[PDB]
Amino acid sequence: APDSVDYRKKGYVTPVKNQGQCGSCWAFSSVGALEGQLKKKTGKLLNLSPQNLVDCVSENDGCGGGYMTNAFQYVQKNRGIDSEDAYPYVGQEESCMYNPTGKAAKCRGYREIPEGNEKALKRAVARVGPVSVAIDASLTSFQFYSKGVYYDESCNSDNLNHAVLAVGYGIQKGNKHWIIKNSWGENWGNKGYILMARNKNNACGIANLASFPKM
Repeated sequence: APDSVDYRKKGYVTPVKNQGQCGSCWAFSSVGALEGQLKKKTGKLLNLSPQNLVDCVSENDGCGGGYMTNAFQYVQKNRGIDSEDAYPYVGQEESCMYNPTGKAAKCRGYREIPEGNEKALKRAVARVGPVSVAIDASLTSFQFYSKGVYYDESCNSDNLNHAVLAVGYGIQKGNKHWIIKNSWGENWGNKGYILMARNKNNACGIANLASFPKM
C-alpha cells in the first residue's frame, strides 16, 4: 500500500454534514462509505440519505445509536438506499418513508477489518476507498480539536462511542495519521475533518470496529 492516500483528492468524498443532536453518526459514517464506493463504481458522486438509515434500520436504535454493519445489510436487503434529496435529513427519528423511485445506490453486503489491526485498515483504505470506523470521541481534546495529528493519552480504545469515516491516511512532519471525516458540521475541527494518530497502539480504538460496504 502507498505511504499516503487521500480520497478527497480523487472525488470520492461529499461535503461535511452535520448530524445535529441525533446520535446518528453511524448513519453518516455508513452513507459516507457507500458514496465512496458509488463514485468508484459509477463515477457519480452524490449525497445519500442518512435519514433513510435512521428511520428504517430496525436492527439499530435510530438516534439512540447503531452499527454500520447493520446499515450496510439493510441497504443490501432493502435493495437500495435513497439519495439525500429523496429522503432529507431531519435529525430526528421518524417512521420509515423509504421510496425505491429515489434509490441512488445498492449494496452487496460488507466486510469487517480485523479488530485492532491498523495495518489491515491501511490496506483496506488503500485498496477499497473510504472506510467506516468507530472511535472514542468523548474527550475535551477531540471536541476542541483544530490542527495537527490528534492524540490524547486518555483515549479509551474499548470505549467506541462515535462513528466517523476514514477517507485516507498520511504523515505530517513525520507523524503518521488517518484522515477522518466527521459529521459535526464544517465549523468543528479543521473544516469538519481531523487527523488522528496512526500506528500509535490503535489510539482511540480506530481499528476496533472498521467495515466497508461491498458494491
